[PDB]
Amino acid sequence: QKDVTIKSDAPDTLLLEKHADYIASYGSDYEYCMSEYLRMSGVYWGLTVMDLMGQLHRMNKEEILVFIKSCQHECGGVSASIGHDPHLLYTLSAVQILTLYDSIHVINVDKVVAYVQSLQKEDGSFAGDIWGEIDTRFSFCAVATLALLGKLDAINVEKAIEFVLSCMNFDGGFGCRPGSESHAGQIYCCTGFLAITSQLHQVNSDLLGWWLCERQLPSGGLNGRPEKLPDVCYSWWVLASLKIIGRLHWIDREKLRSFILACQDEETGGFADRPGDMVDPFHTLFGIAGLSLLGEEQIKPVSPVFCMPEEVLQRVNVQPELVS
Amino acid sequence: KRLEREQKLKLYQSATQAVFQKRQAGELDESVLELTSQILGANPDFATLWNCRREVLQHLETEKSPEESAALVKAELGFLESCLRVNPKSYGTWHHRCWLLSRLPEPNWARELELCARFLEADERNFHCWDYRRFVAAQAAVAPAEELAFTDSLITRNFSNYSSWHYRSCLLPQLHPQPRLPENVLLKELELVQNAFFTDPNDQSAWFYHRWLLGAGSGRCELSVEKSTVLQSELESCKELQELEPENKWCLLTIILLMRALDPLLYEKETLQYFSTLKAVDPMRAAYLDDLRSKFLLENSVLKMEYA
Ligand SMILES: COc1ccc(S(=O)(=O)N2Cc3cc(-c4ccc(C=O)o4)ccc3N(Cc3cncn3C)C[C@H]2Cc2ccc(OC(=O)NCc3ccccc3)cc2)cc1
Ligand SMILES: [Ca+2]
Ligand SMILES: [Zn+2]
Repeated sequence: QKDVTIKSDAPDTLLLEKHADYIASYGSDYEYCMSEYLRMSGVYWGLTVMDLMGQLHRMNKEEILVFIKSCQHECGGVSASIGHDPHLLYTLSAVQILTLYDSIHVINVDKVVAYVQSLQKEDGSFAGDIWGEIDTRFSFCAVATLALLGKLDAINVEKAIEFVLSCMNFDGGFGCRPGSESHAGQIYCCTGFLAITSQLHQVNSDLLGWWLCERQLPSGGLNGRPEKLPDVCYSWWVLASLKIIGRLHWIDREKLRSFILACQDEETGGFADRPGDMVDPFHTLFGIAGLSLLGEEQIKPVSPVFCMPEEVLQRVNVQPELVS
Repeated sequence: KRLEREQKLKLYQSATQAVFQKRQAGELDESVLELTSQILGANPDFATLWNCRREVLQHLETEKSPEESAALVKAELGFLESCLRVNPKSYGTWHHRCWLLSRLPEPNWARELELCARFLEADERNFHCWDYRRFVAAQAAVAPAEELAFTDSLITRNFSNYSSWHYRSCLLPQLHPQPRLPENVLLKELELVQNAFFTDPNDQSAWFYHRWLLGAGSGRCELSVEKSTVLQSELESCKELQELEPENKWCLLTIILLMRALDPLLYEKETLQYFSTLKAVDPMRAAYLDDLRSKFLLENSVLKMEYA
């Protein structure tokens, strides 16, 4: 019942040239400065969306590679920015960027692997950093990082699988930790995890697929759990999860596409979380990635597992089999 | 309006500079707690600053008395609670509280459970708070039965129930911990959930939980007279509801599921009829509904082939 009403003057055409201008000029500002704590991921979002649009060249490779190297700490982990602390979230982001750039040896890969290895707990879970927060998001960061480096064998995979499956819920979904309620974000992370570790046969695809397709609201937009507002980034979380489990056809593609197009800003470029709100590069990546999954011809095919161009992943030979 | 924030940015920027300079200097002191409090209130997702607070608190406990360390802990609890009042949905703030409580000699868990009850009164769907509550319940070794009493009160006092039903799905198996629910428990849960969705037939949470309960038994070939009779009664009650709310998709889906739970082949004709109606009422789910129906027809073909 909680939904947004798309007003009839909302954008209904893909403004790609505008989006690429928006990202190309991003960080040339109040909000830029206040999100320094996620900079490495911000950089990943901008570069990935640019590459999906064929505009990667307009970004600054040389400058990003020096930034990334300065963000690797003596433990092997990578921080969001210089002087910030290392975390699995930013280690993943850094590794996705270097994968996009074919420059993995810009950082010490052996130390990244040792960092990831060090964060696994006896029950198979991963902490995000030395301070011990446990989340299935971090199980995904860990195996995704290692998959991209060809080093999945470095962790205890069966225990890691056991922990993730212990976060499966009555409704077929997954939460942060055992007993946590199902949420699209964690479902995305856990289905991604199970794709990487070849365990999708353990998902109840019909049950989870139904929970996911019930995320679509009359507006066409997807929410992240029951009784919440729709949002462009859930487009992505939910749609990617559906693709991994072979049930993408269970949502109304055309209604979702109209929702996503309605979140664009016709003047400034970029996408917001919902129509008419202020845009950012996070929702710009996920709007564009969502459209690509829906089969938008002007955007490169995107991996539902790694949220990177498929041609990048083909090139490193890391393409997990999905359900169907 | 868009001028003062240039000055608020100025304060954020220099405080942030200050904290990092002090940290490089090995100055793990109260001035960093001062600076970080001024940034984390507005910006609790700045993870590195939570790490600095922990580093300071760890350091200070080495060179302060039990009394002075006890005072720092209580000041940290108040700071944390003021942060949560401003932003109750920050991973960082909740983890810090967990970190803090996990290292105290004698933590007060009854108080932490009450903090949870209060935040859940504000927002019954706050999963950080539900997660914290499960953490506190475990640490205090609170019994499944008590948490079950907490959920009941929450479900009836108002809606926004998905989180409370989810918690029940996890608690119930613990009260009957096999290496599936016992029928007596299952029947009691069916009565509770069915009350919920006849009270508010638009609350999707009860319907999702009811679909789970429908699978959580022992199979249609094993139906007791009592379970058989309860399910038939649910079927007639949903048909009643369908008259009142012809646009209600959850009741139509549930009718199909009930007929399946009762007798797939005897109800084959009505099942097919209900699929047509439901697809007309919920067209965005047409593809799902066609796939579900194809699954059910295959099940039926196998049942017809099982014949002697
Ligand atoms: C506004 O205060 C904030 C609150 C939270 C965050 S956040 O950092 O926690 N993160 C990103 C996020 C970024 C911006 C933002 C602003 C400016 C810029 C500019 O750069 O970006 C804004 C919002 C926002 N939100 C909050 C939101 C959005 N819509 C509704 N809400 C409530 C989502 C959130 C969830 C999240 C958590 C972990 C994660 O990592 C992985 O899961 N990695 C594995 C993976 C690998 C590959 C692909 C996908 C995933 C990714 C996303 C940041 C700011
Ligand atoms: Ca360039
Ligand atoms: Zn969002």
